[PDB]
Amino acid sequence: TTALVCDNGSGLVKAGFAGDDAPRAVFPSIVGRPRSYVGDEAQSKRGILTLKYPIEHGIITNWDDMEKIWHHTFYNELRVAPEEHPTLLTEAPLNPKANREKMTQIMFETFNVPAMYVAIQAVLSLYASGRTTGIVLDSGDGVTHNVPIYEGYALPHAIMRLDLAGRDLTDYLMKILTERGYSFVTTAEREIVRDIKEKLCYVALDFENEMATAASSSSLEKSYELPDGQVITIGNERFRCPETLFQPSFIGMESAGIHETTYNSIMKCDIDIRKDLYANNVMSGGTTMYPGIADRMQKEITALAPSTMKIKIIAPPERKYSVWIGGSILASLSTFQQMWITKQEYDEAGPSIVHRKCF
Amino acid sequence: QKKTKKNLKKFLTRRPTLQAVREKGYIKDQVFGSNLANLCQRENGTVPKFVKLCIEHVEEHGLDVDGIYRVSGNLAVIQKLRFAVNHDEKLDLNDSKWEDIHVITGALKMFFRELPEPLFTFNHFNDFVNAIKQEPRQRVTAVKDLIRQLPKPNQDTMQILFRHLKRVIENGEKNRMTYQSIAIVFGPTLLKPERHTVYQNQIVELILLELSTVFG
Ligand SMILES: Nc1ncnc2c1ncn2[C@@H]1O[C@H](COP(=O)(O)OP(=O)(O)OP(=O)(O)O)[C@@H](O)[C@H]1O
Ligand SMILES: C/C1=C/C(=O)O[C@@H]2C[C@@H](CC[C@H](C)/C=C\CC1)O[C@@](O)([C@@H]1CSC(=O)N1)C2
Ligand SMILES: [Mg+2]
Repeated sequence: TTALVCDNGSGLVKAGFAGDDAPRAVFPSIVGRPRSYVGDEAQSKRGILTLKYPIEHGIITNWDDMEKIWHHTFYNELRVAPEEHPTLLTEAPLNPKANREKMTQIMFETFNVPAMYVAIQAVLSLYASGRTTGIVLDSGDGVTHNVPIYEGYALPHAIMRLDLAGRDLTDYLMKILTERGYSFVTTAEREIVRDIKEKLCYVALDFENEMATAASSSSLEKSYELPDGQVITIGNERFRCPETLFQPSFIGMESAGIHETTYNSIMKCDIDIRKDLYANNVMSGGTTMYPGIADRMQKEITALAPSTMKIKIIAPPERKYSVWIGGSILASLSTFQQMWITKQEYDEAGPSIVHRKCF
Repeated sequence: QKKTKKNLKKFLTRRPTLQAVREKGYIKDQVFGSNLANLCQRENGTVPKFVKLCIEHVEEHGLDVDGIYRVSGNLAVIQKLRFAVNHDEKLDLNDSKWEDIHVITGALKMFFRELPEPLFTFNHFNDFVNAIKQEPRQRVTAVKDLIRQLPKPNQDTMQILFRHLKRVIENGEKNRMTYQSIAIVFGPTLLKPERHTVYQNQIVELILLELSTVFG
């Protein structure tokens, strides 16, 4: 009757029921096996277990642990029977065919779902913003994508992929905080820095001008108190860390910044739809939550685009769960009813039916 | 939220088909997942350039690695390799971004897996299974003649791939690979039915075994 929606990210799992405005469960995507627990229960016993990320840069790389993530999602987080709910899942652009088949095989043979479907994460974000055509900047914990879309179709030749994302920004913030005598190295210390990054970091409109104001400013430096009661302070690192997204050389990468990969992706599309892409820049993902990233993107793209082009960045406040919200909307529509891969279809075709039904 | 659900409701039933969007020229084939003959044409060749790169890299750095083409590489790094290849960027397979040799072999095995049609073509699958079921004294002849009937991209790519795998087996003392373990790897991927696995592995074994006479 009611369908499940599950967005499996490199860092967080967002799952819930179709028709809801927000995911019911948001837990970390980790599995711990003894030297088996998952999610938050695995981090509590991080000494008894060796923790593994089953998703790396948006790609499932450990199917044994990934199967445990879904089992927990169904019975422990949502507390439902998978054999009673159609399940909508998400995937990265250009996901390897074998991965799409293994996901379909597991959902049907292991969890016995009556129906399933897999959609592209960036497409579900575009849908949530009331659009079916545009270019999506999807930036999460493990990977960043620039996905131009036409009529729900991701344009594969123009999709840009960057290994830089939220987790890499946390690692860079750990590095530049050594300039203040802070030594964050271990995994438990990295979660402190990610919290500081989420709370105090922001994107500067003009990075070089923001650097000249840092010493003169009276409001740049903020305080943060660690779990043990010690108080640390952070200054210009608040925007030098998310500056890596625009100047990836800050971490030794040769790639271009997300503003250039957006422009490079638009130029690889047909000239007839570039104007529609320039005017529908949708941002989704936790790493797009930095204050000011929308204005900075608006400025950087205008400097690259022709002077005559109209440019609009769409950064909704709920864009941390845009992928899931779009999936919740999609799986609840009546006109979506005939698009599911039913259980009766899978038992005849097998996993390879995913390539014809999910597009 | 009400206006977006209504428009999505109608968009799902009026959304254009995938072929219509490809008629407009908005969806273009890349290196992975694209037709083999179209890819070789666009590159003015008969062997995909990425296929030749992997083979030359593996024959120079991985011929002694134990369990090559059997040990799996990291899927996320391979996915990064797919984008680097699909964009025709400056690429050196010996750089440290690609980690180890198994990423290269894994990307090579994936290229053939992602092909829309198998390397041995769909319309010749039945003939290949029937040729391997024949009496053993007539098998090699039947397999060779079916290969000579394939299009030139499939013929050329088959020879470069099999001659490479032959040298891999000839160093089996160092890499512990044999005709059977290699055929178990490439059997299901090189031969698919449009719609058995034991005959597919047998076809690759025979070609690797009588490489000289089959490609004469
Ligand atoms: N307010 C914020 N400002 C900056 N970064 C944030 C904020 N909130 C969350 N993040 C970052 O976003 C990341 C989580 O985002 P999300 O859950 O969308 O990623 P994911 O979907 O698991 O990853 P992927 O899409 O790569 O698989 C974390 O790395 C976190 O540091
Ligand atoms: C509160 C919370 C936030 C988060 O999104 O965290 C997710 C999931 C997490 C998994 C391990 C962590 C120790 C367990 C729970 C953290 C979950 O890894 C991340 O923190 C990674 C590691 S550092 C970073 O910035 N991202 C992302
Ligand atoms: Mg995500």
